[PDB]
Parts: sequence; C-alpha cells; structure tokens
Amino acid sequence: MNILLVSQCEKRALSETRRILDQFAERRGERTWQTPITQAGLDTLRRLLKKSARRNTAVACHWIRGRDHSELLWIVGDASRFNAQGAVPTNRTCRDILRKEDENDWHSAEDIRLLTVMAALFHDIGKASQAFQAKLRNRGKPMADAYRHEWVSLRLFEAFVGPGSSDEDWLRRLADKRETGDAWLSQLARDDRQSAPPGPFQKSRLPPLAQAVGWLIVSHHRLPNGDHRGSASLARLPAPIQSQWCGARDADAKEKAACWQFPHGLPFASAHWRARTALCAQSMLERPGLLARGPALLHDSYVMHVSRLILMLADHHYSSLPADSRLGDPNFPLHANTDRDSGKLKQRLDEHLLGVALHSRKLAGTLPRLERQLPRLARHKGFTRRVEQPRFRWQDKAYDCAMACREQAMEHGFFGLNLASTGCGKTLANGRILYALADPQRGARFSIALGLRSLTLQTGQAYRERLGLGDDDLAILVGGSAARELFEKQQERLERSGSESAQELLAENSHVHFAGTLEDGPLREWLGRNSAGNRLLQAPILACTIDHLMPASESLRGGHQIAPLLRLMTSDLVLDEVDDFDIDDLPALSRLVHWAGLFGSRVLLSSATLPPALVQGLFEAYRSGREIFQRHRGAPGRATEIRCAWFDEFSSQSSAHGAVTSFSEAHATFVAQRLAKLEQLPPRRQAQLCTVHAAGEARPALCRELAGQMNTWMADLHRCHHTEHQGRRISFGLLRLANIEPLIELAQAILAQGAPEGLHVHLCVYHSRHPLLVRSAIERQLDELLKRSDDDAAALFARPTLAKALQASTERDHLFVVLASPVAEVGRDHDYDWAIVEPSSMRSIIQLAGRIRRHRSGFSGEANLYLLSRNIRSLEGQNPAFQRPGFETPDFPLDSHDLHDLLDPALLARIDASPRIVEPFPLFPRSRLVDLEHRRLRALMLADDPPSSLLGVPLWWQTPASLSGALQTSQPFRAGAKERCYALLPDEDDEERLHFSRYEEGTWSNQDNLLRNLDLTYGPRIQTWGTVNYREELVAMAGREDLDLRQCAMRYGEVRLRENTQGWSYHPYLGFKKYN
Amino acid sequence: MNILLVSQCEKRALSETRRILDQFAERRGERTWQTPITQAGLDTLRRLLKKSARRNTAVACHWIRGRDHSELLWIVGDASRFNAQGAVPTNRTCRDILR
Amino acid sequence: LHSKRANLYYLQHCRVLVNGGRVEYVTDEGRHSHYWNIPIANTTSLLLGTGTSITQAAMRELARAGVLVGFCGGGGTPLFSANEVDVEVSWLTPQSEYRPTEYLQRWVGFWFDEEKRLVAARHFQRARLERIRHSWLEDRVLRDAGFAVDATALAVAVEDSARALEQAPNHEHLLTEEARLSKRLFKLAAQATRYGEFVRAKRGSGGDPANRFLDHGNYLAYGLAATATWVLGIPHGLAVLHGKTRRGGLVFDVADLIKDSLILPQAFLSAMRGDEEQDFRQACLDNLSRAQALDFMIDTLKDVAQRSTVSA
DNA sequence: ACCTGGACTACTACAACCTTCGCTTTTTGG
DNA sequence: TTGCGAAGGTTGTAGTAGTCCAGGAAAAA
Repeated sequence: MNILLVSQCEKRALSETRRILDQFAERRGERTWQTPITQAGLDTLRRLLKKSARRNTAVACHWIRGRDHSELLWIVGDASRFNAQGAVPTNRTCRDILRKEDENDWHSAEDIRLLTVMAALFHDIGKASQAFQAKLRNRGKPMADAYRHEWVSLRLFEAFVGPGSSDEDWLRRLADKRETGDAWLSQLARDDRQSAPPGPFQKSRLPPLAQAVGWLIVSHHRLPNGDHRGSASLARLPAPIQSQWCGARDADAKEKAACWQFPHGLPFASAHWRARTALCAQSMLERPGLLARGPALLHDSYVMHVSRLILMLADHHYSSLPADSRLGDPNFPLHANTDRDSGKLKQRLDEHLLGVALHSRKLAGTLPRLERQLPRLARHKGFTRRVEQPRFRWQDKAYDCAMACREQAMEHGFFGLNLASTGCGKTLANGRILYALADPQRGARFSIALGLRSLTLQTGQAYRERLGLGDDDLAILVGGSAARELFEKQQERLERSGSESAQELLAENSHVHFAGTLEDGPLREWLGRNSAGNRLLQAPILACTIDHLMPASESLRGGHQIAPLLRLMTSDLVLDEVDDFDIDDLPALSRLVHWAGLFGSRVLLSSATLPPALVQGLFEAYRSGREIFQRHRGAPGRATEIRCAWFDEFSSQSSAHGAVTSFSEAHATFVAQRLAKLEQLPPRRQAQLCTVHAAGEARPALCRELAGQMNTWMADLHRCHHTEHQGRRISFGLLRLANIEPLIELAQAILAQGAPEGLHVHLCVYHSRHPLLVRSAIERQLDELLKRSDDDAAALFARPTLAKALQASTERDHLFVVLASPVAEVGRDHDYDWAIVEPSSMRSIIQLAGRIRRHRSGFSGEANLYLLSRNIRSLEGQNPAFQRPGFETPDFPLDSHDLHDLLDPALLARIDASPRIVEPFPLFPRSRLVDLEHRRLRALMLADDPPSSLLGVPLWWQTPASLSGALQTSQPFRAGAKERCYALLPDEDDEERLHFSRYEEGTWSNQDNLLRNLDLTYGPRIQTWGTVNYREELVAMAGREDLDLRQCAMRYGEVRLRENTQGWSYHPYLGFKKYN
Repeated sequence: MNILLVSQCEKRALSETRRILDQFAERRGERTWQTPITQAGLDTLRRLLKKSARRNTAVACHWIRGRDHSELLWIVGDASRFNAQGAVPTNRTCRDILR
Repeated sequence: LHSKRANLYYLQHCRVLVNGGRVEYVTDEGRHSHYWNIPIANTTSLLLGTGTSITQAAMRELARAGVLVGFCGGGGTPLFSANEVDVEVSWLTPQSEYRPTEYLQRWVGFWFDEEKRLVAARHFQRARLERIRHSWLEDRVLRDAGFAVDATALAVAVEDSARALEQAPNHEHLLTEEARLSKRLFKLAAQATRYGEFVRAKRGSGGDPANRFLDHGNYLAYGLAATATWVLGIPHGLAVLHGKTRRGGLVFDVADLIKDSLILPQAFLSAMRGDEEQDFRQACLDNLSRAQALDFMIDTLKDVAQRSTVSA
C-alpha cells in the first residue's frame, strides 16, 4: 500500500516528527512524505509517533486505496488542524465575518407585533362612554359600572367591522384614510335591550383575524369565566363567550341605557390616531399570506399568550407615566384616567392609545435580545472541580453524561430525572448537571423550586453553601404566596380612577434577597428601577417555592403572571420534591410543566419516590408543549424527539424518545435495573409495629395515656441504642406527628409528666405555626447541632451547647428529642439515633426512615424505628382516617385502618423506595396503602375516569381551553379554608409593647383582644433546648438588615393561621395554640 | 488517475501558484494538493501554470500509476529544487563540507 | 425598475436578510432606502448587482411568497445565474405560488413550420430597420453628440435594404441582405465620425479602439437579451433566424434588434474622444436605459407570438 | 590534525491587521 | 448602525543556518 503523510506540527514538535518519519519515507516536501509501505510498518510508525508526541503534534495519513479513491486512516496528535476529510484551512482570522447576531429566528415576531399593535390602538376605546366620563368626574359615592369598559370596546369594534364580512373588507375600509363617518354605529347591537343579541364570537359574526384581535381587546384585564363547563363547548372556544362571562354586573335599566351613549363622538376624529390605524392596516394587508393564516393563529396558544403578555406589560407601564401634550390632538375633550393623588384628569384618550401602541411596538423588538443581554453565570470552578470522595463519584458520572447529551438537548429539548437516594446530596448534582448542559462560552441560567409552602431564609443560605455561590449570584425569594382576596378591596377602591393597570406585579410581603448588578437591565424601563421584578429577572440563579411560579399559568386576574412568565422564557427550571404535592394539586403542576415546555425551557424533576403514572403524565405534557414551540422557533421541519435521561447513584443513561410508550418502556427498564442493584445493600434500619392503648376518645386523656406509653418506649429504646463518652450516654430522638393541635397537646402533656427515672430529657418543639424568624432561628440551631459522623464522641461532646447542658447536670443519661411536624420531611439534613413515626402515608414512612443513621454506618440489628399501629385520627373515630394529609377518600375507602393488616410484614425488615417506584400487579386498593396510592395516581394522571371531576388533564392542550379561565376553577390549586396573616408588632411609640395585629388591606389593625397568655408546668429532670428569644432575634435581624425594627417585624415576623372566633393562646416555646 | 502536487515556490510566485492550483484540488497541507483528475484537465492545469509562471515558480506532479509504484510527470519552473526522482533536499549549507 | 412591463427591480450595495420573519435590507441610507417599497408578491422579480449577498432564510421567505431571484452584473448586464420559469398547460398543475408562463407553447406551435419561421425572420428584420432610422435620425441628443449622420445616404441605404428584405425567398438571401446593410451602415458611420477606414476583425483580433468598443457593446447587448428571454420564458436554443445548429441563436437574434441602433454610434464617439473603458461602459448603460431597450425587446417578442396565433 | 549535539546568535520569509477606493473584466463566432 | 474585495503599508513571529565549545553511550533468554 502507498500512503501520503503530512505534518502540521510547530516548534520543537516539528523536529521530532521529522526525525521519526524520515526513517520510513523519502521527503517529497518540506512537510510531506510518500512511499509504499506494508501494514506492519504503518502500525509501528503509529506507535512510535504516539509514544513521543507532544501538544503541538498533528500528522495525518492518507491511503490511496485504488482508482479515483483515497481515504483518511488516522490523525496523531491535535485533531483541530484538519477537518473530517483531512483537508487543512487556507487562512485564519479573528475578526468575525459571519456576523450572525443580526439575524434572529423568531419566525412569528412580525405577526405578534401586528396583532398587538392593532389590539393596542383599540383596547381602551370604551372609555369614551358618558357613564365612564361621569364616573371620572364624579367625586361622590361610586357606583360600579353596569358594563366593563373592555366589553364596550369589544361591542364598538364588532359594530365597526360589520358582521359576516371577510377580513379584507374591513381591513381595506380602515386603511382608507379618506373614509370617515359615524354611519356604522347603527349596527351597535346593545346588550341592554330586552332581546339579548348573539355573542360577538359566533361563526357568522366575525372573521378569524377579527376574533383574534377581539380576544386581546376583551381579555386585557381579566380572563373570561362563565359557569358552563361542558367539554363539548370547550373545544368550540372562543365561541360561547357572552356578556355574562365578562363580569356584566346586574343593575337598573337607567344605568344600562346610560352606558351605551356616546355624546362626544369617537376617537376617529383625531388625525394622528386615524393615520396610525391606517398605517397599521396597510402593513397588515401587505404581509405575505397573513390572511389565510387567521384560523390557524386563532387556535394557537403560544402566539396569543405572548401577545397578551406584551400588551399587558406595555399597558401597565404607560398608565403610570405623567401627562404629555405632544401626542394626539392637544384639544381633544375626552380623557382616559385621572391622577391617583390629585384626582385630576391626566391623559387624553387618543394620547393614551397612541402611547400604548408605541410602547408595544418598541418592546416587541426587545424580547429576542433578552437571551443575549441578560446576566449569566459562567466559568464557575465549583461545578467543574472533580470530587475525591468515592461516595461522590456518581455525581461525576452524571456530569459527564450531561456533556455527552448536551448537543442534541439544545436542539430537541430535555426531560431529566434524578432518583438518587436520600443522603447523596442531590443539590450539588442538580447544579452541576444543569450547568454542564448550558453552552460554556455564554454561561448558564436556571431556577430551583421546592414543594414547600414557605421558604425560610436559612434554607436558601444552605442552598448557597451546598452550591458554593456568593451572595452576588443567587437570589432568594423568602416568604410564601399571598391570598387572592386581599388585593380585591384596594382594586375596587382603585377602580374609581380607571388605573387598574398600575397594580404592582408582585405582592408587598415578598422580598428578593440579592445585592448584585442592577443597572444594565435591558428591561429596566418597564419593570421598574428597583421593583422586585427587575431584581428577580437579573439574578442568574434563583431559589423559590413552586407557589411563586405557579401564577404563570394559574393567574385569573390582574397582571400577576408577567414576571414569572418572563423568568420561564429566559431561563430553565428544576423541580424538587415534586411528589410532596397533594394529590389534588397535581393538575396545576401538570399545567405549569406544559407551559414550561411550551416556551423553550428544559425541565428536570428530582426525587426518590416517583410513581410511574406521574412521570408518564408529566412527560406527555412536556412533549405536547414542546411540539408547539418548535413550530415558531428554530429550523422548521425538524422532528420532535425529546432527549430523556435517568440519573441516580449507581449508573446513568440517556436516550431520545418521541412517544409515550417508548419512554414508558425505557423508564420501566431503568427502574427494574435500579431495584436489582439496590437489593444487594445491607439494611441500616429495622422498623416495628407498636400497639397503642386507648380507653377514651377524649383528646386530653388520650394524650396523657399516649405520653405515658411514650415515656416507657423512650426509656427502652434509649437503653437499646446510645452513644457513650467517659461514662456518659446521650442520644437524639424524633417524634413525628400529623397535625399541629395534637402535636402541641402532646408536648404539653410530656412536659407535665416529666422524664423517667435515671434519665434527663431535652425537648424542642418545632412546627410551622411559629413566627417565621423564630422558625428560621430554630432551624439554624437544629442544623448546627445535628451533624453526625463516625468515632466523633469527643468532637460532638466538645460542642458548646452540649458541653454546657452536660456540665450543669447530675444525671448520667440524657435524652434529646425533636418533637417535629411534617415540616421535618423536606430539606432537613439531620441524623437521629432513633425515631417514632405516626402513620399517614407511605411517602412519609420512607422519608422519615431515611433520616435514621443518615451519616453513621454500621448497625446493631436492633429495632430503632417504632410505628404506631393506628394514627391519631383513627383513635378519634374519624372516617376516613388517612386524610389531611393522606389519600383515603370516600371514593377510595379502606376496609381496616389498623397498620397490622395494611402493611406487608416482609417490608418491616427493609424499608426503602422499592415499594413506591414500581406498580404491583394486581392492585388491591382496599387492603394495601401503596395499592391505593398507585390506583389514585393512575386514575387521575393518565386514565380517563378522574374521580369527582371526569375532566381529563389533557384537556389543557387538546382543546382551546386556555383562552378562557375554566379549567383553573374546576381543578383549583391549594383550595380549602382561607387563611389570614398575623404578626406580633411592637407599638409605634413603645417598642416594649407588642401588639397582636391582623393584616388588613395594606394596614395592620390592632387585634389585641384576640390573644391570650398560656402557662406552663414542668416536671423532674426535664428542660427545653433550641428555643429562641423573639424580641432579641428581631433586634438582631433588624441590625443585620440595617432596617427599622418595626419594618423588620412587618417583613419577617409574619405568621399564618386559620380563622377562629375565640382567638388563640401563645407561648414563645410552643407557638400559637388554638383556643375555644 | 489521482495525482499529488507539491509546490516549492518562493516569494511572489507562491501566491500565483496557490491561486491557480486551488481551482482544481483540495489542500492537504501548506504546499500539498491531491485529488483525482482526467488527462485533459491535467493538461489545462500545466498550460495555465506555464503561461503565468515566474522565475521562482517550482511545481511538481506525481502520478500513482498503480499498486506500490509511482512516477514523476513534469516540473514547471526551476528543477534545481527537486532531484531526478522528485524528492527535495532536507537542508542546505553555504559552508563546504564535502572537501 | 428596468422595465414597467416586466416589474423587475435591481438591488446594489445591500445585504438581504430576515429578522423575525420579514426580509430586511441593510444599506447606507438606513431606513430611508427605497428598497422598502418593493411589493413582495407573485408579480415581482429581484436582480442583485454589485456588492450584494443573500441568506438562505431570505430565499426561503422569497420562495414562500413566490418571487424569482437572479444575480446580474454591474449595472444590470450581463446575467450570470437565476431561477427558471415553469410552463403552463392543462396537465402539469402543481400547487405553488410561482406564476407560470404560456409563451413557450405558442412559440413551439410554429417553430416547426418553415414558412412561419420565415415570417418571423421578416418581422425581426423589419423591426431592426425601423429602429435604425429612429436612432440615427430623430435622436436630438445624438445629434448634439457630434457624429453627423447624412440623411440622404442613410435613407437610400434603409430604403434599399427594405426593398431587398421584402424580396428574400430563402434564409440565405436574408442573411446576405443583412450583411450588406451592416456593411453599408458601418461605412456611413465611419464617414460621419472621420475615423477613417474600419473593419470588423474576426476573433476580436482588431487592435484599434473601435474593435474593442464594438466587442464590449456586443457583450452588454447579449446580456440584456438573455435577461429578456429569461423574463419571458422562452429557451435560448430555439433560434428563429440563425441556423438550427448555432447555439444561443435566439439571444443574438433578439440582441440584434438594438445593437446596430444603439452600440454603433457610441463606440465611434468614444474612440473619437479616446475615453477609457469604464466611461464607455457607463455611457452605453445610460443610453440603453434612456432608450428603454428591454421594454422594446419584450414587446416585440410577445408581438411575434400574438401575430402567429392570430393568423393561425 | 576526527566527528555530532547543544546553546547562542543573527536575520530574513511569511502571515495578519489597518486604511482607503473603485465598482470592470478578453469578452467572438457566434 | 454602516456593501464587497483589492492593493499598499506596517507589525510580529517562526524558522533557518553560522559560530564555538565539549564529549566522546545503548544495558540477554
């Protein structure tokens, strides 16, 4: 065989390769050789060149196989000096000549711009009615208008367009500037008449584009929401919209007549308004093939929702700006809105319409630049550094798989899973994996959402520590979501002025803890210089709760969905402890995931107890969303193959899928493999069933007996397990329960009873009814004092608080217990020598089990996890028993509540996630807990017989149901008894006086009557630990935050409670206890 | 037939020969081209090179006639750079060494 | 817009790209260049000249709208490459935006009948001898240019050629008459310009400036005629006057309509003033634009087919 | 008065980056 | 906020050969 060898080395590498090669071939050129050689010679040449190669070596070998044919065999050294065929570049340069930043790929930007601009110019036209003007000039008592102004605007537009006409007709008519005249108002089918005329959205009333514009016109303050819910008419939307849907309040005939009067003509008089409308109509007419796209555009969610977002934002921004005489007719009589302070007319109607249209035009060209100009996290060494601990190598494996799959995920999508078992530190894995996907040149962005109602600050800082990110790169959204009805009263008060678009995007309580760059915001103009929105958008990495992002799709009023929606478009998403959600809140999570996939994000669930039905439903939703997006972005025509992946602490895999069945098969295979591997591990916990003894159903005496039995259990179990040091034995306990009232009652009982003989007990109550700052301090102390390891007796005993407690004690045995609430399940990296768990659901049993001996290896083989035979609710004779929390429901009853019969006895010796991550066949919903849970999940998530609703989730993307707020009502989110926010506020003039005040509409009203003091009694050798000083803690927080003490108490001292007539009783160590 | 072309040109001639040869073959190196071609195209190549050649031009063409055998077809310009078989000297020196 | 009938626009010093689903031109003069008033519809065609580039996305959008695209040379001539026009028949009815042509059917409907070809050749010759008169006599700008055309001799030659053309039985006689008229016109122009004795050297071997100018004008006119046939949709091979074997016959037949009436004066004027190549090229382009040649070529080509079908 | 390697020293060929500036091309067998 | 490619001038680097000085070798089965 004859071959051709070419070298492209440099510096000393050149001399070496010249030396090695010149032994085999005659020199045909300064860097070229060619000669007939045998195979053995070639192999030895490759070996020799490989042995002594350097960084600057690049040698290629071509084989002249036969006639008119030659192939590249191999390249030794650097492969960036040649392409695939073995050619070499001719020239090089640094100055960019591709200049690929000028052209973007938003294939529907122009349609959105035209629809929005046309919708803007007409949206507030209804504010010309005499009734509206009188209300504007009326200073006395306000009367709610018989008709919403948006509905009047829609009726005016419908009258102008003329029923039954094709699009070109009205388009041309509007575009012709000469045409003027009020002769088309005779067709204004008023809705005050005795016979209600047909709805404007019916088939024979408007052409397609007319309906597309009309929807934006009418839905720019609140979504339509009627009473009908038949799925048959849902698929026919937006036809069945009628005057009732849009809040047509009932009033007397005089007012209804008074609304449909226009004594002062219309805005058509203004020359600038007419000229701009004519220009927009001409442009919309000249666009290629827009007319034939009407029907398709009407039933597309992406376009319509992006347009509505743009319009809402522009309208909100301009409504706040001051008057300007430069736009429109300087002497136009009509007006739009007054001033919020002086109560005087501020803007002219035509001026307002023109300004909103201008701003919408300006913004519509900014969205494509957001991805390029916004801040990003790049070149972070922490996510790139390797890990030496062998327990943390699977993290490196997953990180490597991320690079392996990065390329195709950028183009087709991503849907990742994370099934690593507890204690493996999933947070760092999630950070590293998500970073790896993002392009290294530009950086990374993503957000972390926890399935927790409230996010305490210490949790966010713990996330910072685990990720190792400075305070300049991770924002924290403290607090919880607000109530819906609180904003209503001010809105009705603010409706006196017609400035409903000026409401703040976010609630007042929420604060964003961030201190990074804030001056170069591309969207700084509209969102506010320092409002919470801009801070939220700037931060490269965000930590929040899912309740703070859900308003993206679940919002029904106002503009609460602007900031979270922008966040979704511009970043990525990570969901943590999703299965922590209640069963009836999963529709909302599915809708959020669908929209997340619809706008170009990339989802990554994370938990260790994901039942198959949930994962299948969520994948189907994400794919349904992703399919729509690809129509309007990227290269058209490419297929829809999501890039799924599975990740845990044993191995890693990734594959491309495009149908639910293939995904399901691959997931089933991976879970089977994981079960096979998991089965070989040695157990660390040995459960047991404990039979409670009950004589009477009275809560007090029942609690007394329960504490009496618990004390004996404590003595016995501490005798079983303990850690000794210099003749002293101590242990760390856990007493989990279901509800707060029984929890506090048990705490009081145990405090009264006192510790057993020869033992000392330290108690630390810990639930969600404490003031938020106090709860954060408690959690800080517990996290500090509950880190364990091997052969650390001296180190642990060297800890300050433990040493202080022991020094002033005369006993030889001590007991430290954490009488926690379900809040201990999520986000707590503790470790306890033992536990006693009340049964509510299988997920709780597994998650609490993972706590025991989290960090300490070895096992004596003795039982260290008791279980109550029956839950407290059963002892009280409540049917169903496993409810709130729980899955038992009237439609899914359970024969026997006893735990002896509801749990397989084999599982006792080994408790893990195996029973949850797979679905047994056959299912026995009436006997087995896991069977019941799997049955409910399968019925609701994917099956077509969802209990009590009969409304399948796929309705959200199988029918145009997002054009109307219907599904959000039949499957609400976090529904139930309303809650109210309270707080302990010091007196304005006397800091030493603390008042119990309620949160009114932006003001705190004293409610000191509702509060009362409760007393405590103690026993022998019993004391509390981990408690906090409320006043001192508040002072400390105010000092750290450089804030007024009262303001700090307002911001952080919030506490939520359920309404009670008789009030509550308080103690700094127990929190708030209901009183009757 | 497939051929191998090596350019030893110098100074201005380098740019010209690079311009002409680049129309016919891909570059396998800083001064190497190699692609299949027919006899007529090869004759056109040679003629074009000869027409605009300069004093420094030096180009050689080898033919892979078959299996384990190759031939030298022609040289345009100075033949002092190449020897009879078409190889090239590895080094030069003004200092007499042979003596 | 080179021709009102064709609806053909010319673009230069511009980058054609797409931003958010719309084709956009970036050029000096910013958002005031009149390239923004180019209707993108079935009834448009784009020709890109000096200093221009087109992206793949832009041509996807243009194809979606139904606009042909072509790359011309400096000033609008010659044509280098372009799209192709499909035919329109009862069968062969694909769904696409591009509007098809119908003149290929009518053209092929007579090209196989020798006598009808004879009639067409007569019409072409008549058009040329007509336009020569207007160019050489009526042009006041040409009269002010300097080369002096004697009415008597030109009229005598034109009348003699007209008589000869009307009485040509076969193609060869028509070719001989064409050669005679060309030689006589050459001589008349040479006498008018005072250039002296001149000839049309073969191979373009003539070293005198007149030879170079004549060749360059010829090249420009051939380019223009190629544009003409492409716009209409006829093929180049289907010659009418030339022999059936000579490739590109139709381009030269159509090009001859304007060559002897527009190129000839300009070459001698430039030689007399001794101008450079660029100025001569600019002058030729300016004269072609003012005379509105392309419109005349298109009109004549349609008229031939109309007459052939009417007489059918 | 032998023969190579290495370190050190000039000292040119190459290649790219920065400013202006004209915008064609022989055009012939068609 | 603004085309495209060529020609001339300037700036930086890798690469080549001459000079002089010092050491003189290859380790199975």
